[PDB]
Amino acid sequence: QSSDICIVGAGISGLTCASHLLDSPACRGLSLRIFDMQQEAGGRIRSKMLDGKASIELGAGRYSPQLHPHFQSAMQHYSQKSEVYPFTQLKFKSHVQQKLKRAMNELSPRLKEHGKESFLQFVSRYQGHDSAVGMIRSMGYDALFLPDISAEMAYDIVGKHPEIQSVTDNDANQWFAAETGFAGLIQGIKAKVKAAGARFSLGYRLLSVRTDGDGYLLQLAGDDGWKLEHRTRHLILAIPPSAMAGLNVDFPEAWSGARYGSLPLFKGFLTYGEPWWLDYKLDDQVLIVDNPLRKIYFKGDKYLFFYTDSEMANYWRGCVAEGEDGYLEQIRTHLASALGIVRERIPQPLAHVHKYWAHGVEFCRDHPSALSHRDSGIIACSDAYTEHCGWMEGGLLSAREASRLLLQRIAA
Amino acid sequence: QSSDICIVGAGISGLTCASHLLDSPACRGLSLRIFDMQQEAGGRIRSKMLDGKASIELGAGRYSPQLHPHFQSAMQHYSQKSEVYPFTQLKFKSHVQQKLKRAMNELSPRLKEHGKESFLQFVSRYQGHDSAVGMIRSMGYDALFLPDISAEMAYDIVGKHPEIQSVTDNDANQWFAAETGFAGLIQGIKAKVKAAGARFSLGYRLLSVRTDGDGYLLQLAGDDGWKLEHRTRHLILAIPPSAMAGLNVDFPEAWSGARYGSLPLFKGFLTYGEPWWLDYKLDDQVLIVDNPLRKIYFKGDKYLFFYTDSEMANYWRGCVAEGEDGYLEQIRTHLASALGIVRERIPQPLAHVHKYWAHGVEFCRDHPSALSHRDSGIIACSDAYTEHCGWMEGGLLSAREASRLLLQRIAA
Ligand SMILES: Cc1cc2c(cc1C)N(C[C@H](O)[C@H](O)[C@H](O)COP(=O)(O)OP(=O)(O)OC[C@H]1O[C@@H](n3cnc4c(N)ncnc43)[C@H](O)[C@@H]1O)c1[nH]c(=O)[nH]c(=O)c1N2
Ligand SMILES: Cc1cc2c(cc1C)N(C[C@H](O)[C@H](O)[C@H](O)COP(=O)(O)OP(=O)(O)OC[C@H]1O[C@@H](n3cnc4c(N)ncnc43)[C@H](O)[C@@H]1O)c1[nH]c(=O)[nH]c(=O)c1N2
Ligand SMILES: C=C(Cc1c[nH]c2ccccc12)C(=O)O
Ligand SMILES: C=C(Cc1c[nH]c2ccccc12)C(=O)O
Repeated sequence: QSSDICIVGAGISGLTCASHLLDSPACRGLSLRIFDMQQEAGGRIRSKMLDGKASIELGAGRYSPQLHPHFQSAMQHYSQKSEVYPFTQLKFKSHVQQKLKRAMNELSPRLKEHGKESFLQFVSRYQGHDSAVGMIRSMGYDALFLPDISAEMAYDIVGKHPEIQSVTDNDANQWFAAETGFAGLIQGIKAKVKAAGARFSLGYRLLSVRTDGDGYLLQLAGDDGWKLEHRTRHLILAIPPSAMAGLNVDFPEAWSGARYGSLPLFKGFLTYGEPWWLDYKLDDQVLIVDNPLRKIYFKGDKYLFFYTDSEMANYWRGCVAEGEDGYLEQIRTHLASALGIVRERIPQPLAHVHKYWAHGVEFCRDHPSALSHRDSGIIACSDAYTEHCGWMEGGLLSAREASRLLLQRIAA
Repeated sequence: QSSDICIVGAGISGLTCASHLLDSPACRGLSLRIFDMQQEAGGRIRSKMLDGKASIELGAGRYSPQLHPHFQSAMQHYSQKSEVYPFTQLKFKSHVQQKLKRAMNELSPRLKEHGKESFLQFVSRYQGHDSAVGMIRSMGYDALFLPDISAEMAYDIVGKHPEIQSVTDNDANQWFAAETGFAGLIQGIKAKVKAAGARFSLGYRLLSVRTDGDGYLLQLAGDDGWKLEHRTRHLILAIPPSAMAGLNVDFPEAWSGARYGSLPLFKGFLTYGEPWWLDYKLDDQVLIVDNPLRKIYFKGDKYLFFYTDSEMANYWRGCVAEGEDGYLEQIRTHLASALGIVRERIPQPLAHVHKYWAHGVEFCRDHPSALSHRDSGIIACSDAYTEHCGWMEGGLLSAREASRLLLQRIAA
């Protein structure tokens, strides 16, 4: 139970690490072991079949070739078919939405000086606090209110999310989703590294790690309690900052000078006996509302879903904890108040699924695509270390840098 | 986020507790909350569908109406069909098996003065250590060799297990299994307590508990990380001693004067394209072998499985951790040597499932059917607190007493 190279984390970053490493002739003859505390690879990529009828994305769901060329290239590399992602339009702009577009354009020259303060305080410079609250609310992302989200970061959030990208004049970017779910890409990469000799040990959580001569000694625990020790010569931790902080490896202090934050996310998918929303011409439309649903998506004639973050992600999760009955009834109420129709005219769902991610988004509050432990030479890999914080593209960028660093260590 | 009565643990014990409590008129109008860290109820009762062709028992799998009258009463009370459990035959005892039968009989009077020493040392009085090892090994239960397992406990283990009960002249006891799996009983009890107003919160693990005036404050965590606080006036911890030690309740010192132990268990089921074992007339037979499989069961022409405990349970779990391929080739190697045939005359399995229980059996090292905390009044319910420690009957006995103690607290 040992290896030459070990990767902890079978998300898109770790699987892509193993892919680069196994493509290099420098790794010929070296064993490679991949761990993940979950029984299936993918991480924050989780595709599911809603009532066995349609494919849905409980995790990452959309991408843009203009923003994410490495992801586009990976979809092609593994012959994954893409489809148009329709939730990019915002023609029915409200007064507050048009006001924010104008305010952000008018305030942009002030980013050099005040770009580091919270987005809320930055927008408050336009017409006051109250006006800023109403403007920011109309974007549907509650993270924009948080004091740890600076003005610069918020311009990045607005300009990069398909529903609100027109607010910073990024209409040109196209958006696509996986025809069969991004899980097909995960499996394509897993099958690729497995065929190249990589061995997978799924269902094992890394608890601690120590230096052991020229290598490392890992302590893992299976999901059923089975304790396990693994010795390796090279170690990549393809896990996000929230997980790094639990391994007692002095993260982030001994890995970088930046600080890192995270945000919870919540998605709920509902399907019905009939596409009742067609009576309102809402198919392929997204509604942003000052309502706990926040963002409401109607996928053609198949289903609907909502997507929330920060305070509202916790709202729906706490609501879920009180029981599924009250949860579905709350959705019914908020759908009526959001669409302006009598609650009794909103039918009950035929089937539904929801997912809560305590750390759905992890972001840097300020450089290298991958990190090196000051004290041991372990490598850290995550989208949080790149210019694409919170996106799969960032995971691909980090994996490339992490594998380059390791091959450098190998040739040392 | 509160209740009058809270039960942690949705095994047969906790569910039975709720049934008794809800049958009492003193609980009319009181709210009942049931937590469990698993997403499904049942605990160590886990039924599954092997290749979608036959129901198997990854946990508890059989019972005897002579040893377990309360469990048969529950099966009947919930209209659960039973079927004959065939693995009771020991008609052609081997020399060392016959010798252990005679030894345990002759040494029986020595139990009063020496019954508390280890079974191995106790049996060594007959013909020495080597002869004792040969005899004990032929029972198929590695627990019989443990120093913590006294002679009194061993006599109970041999006389209460179907495969070897005839070694202590308990051949009269009948054995039965569930026609659809014991999960049908769990579902029956769950549906009943649910209809009576009990509300379930599955997927939540209790982390700590502290007194709060006349009630208690429970800190729980969902399987997705969601932190939850719950307040109750009356609490039952229907969890085993191993799970009690992980809490902040001063277990066991503040609950009883006895200590507790546990043993790991492992089951593995395999299905094939053909019932190849019929060529050897092994259907409905069980083989006990000086071989890592230990106990090999052939269920008619449907499937086969093996059952191990103690070091052999850990042997198979470590073997599983090294890879599925190595795990299945090891079974094939051991089946060949156990039947006296060549490895290549044993086909590869068509499908298989296994389960490792880190604490499959939990027992007392030496009285009340349920325990109570000295100060807080929290009640503890588990089979390990009864004369049937390690059996579902013990859970029913503990539940009855635990419900009794809680009702005494309600009416105080
Ligand atoms: C709801 C929602 C919605 C979106 C997104 C996320 C979420 C939650 N994302 C972001 C995207 O999911 C994310 O950027 C990448 O999946 C990150 O992949 P990584 O492999 O870097 O981490 P990721 O978190 O995916 O994987 C880390 C892996 O490490 C494992 N692990 C962690 N700690 C461990 C330990 N101690 N021991 C063993 N294993 C451990 C985990 O089990 C996990 O599988 C996204 N991106 C995008 O491009 N477009 C989009 O539309 C979205 N939308
Ligand atoms: C392989 C194998 C084979 C057998 C058996 C066990 C095993 C593992 N048994 C024994 C039988 O399974 C056992 O005696 C009872 O099912 C135990 O029921 P309890 O509800 O008391 O505990 P059990 O362990 O079943 O339930 C406890 C529950 O509490 C939950 N829990 C624990 N800690 C928690 C926390 N901190 N927060 C939230 N939830 C928590 C657990 O998830 C679990 O669901 C058996 N018996 C028999 O009569 N005949 C047989 O043939 C067998 N064979
Ligand atoms: C890719 C994401 C995730 C995400 C990145 N930055 C955020 C800021 C706030 C809320 C979600 C995100 C998305 O499609 O929302
Ligand atoms: C009911 C059980 C569980 C059990 C009780 N005591 C034991 C000692 C050794 C191995 C298993 C058990 C069984 O069917 O083996």
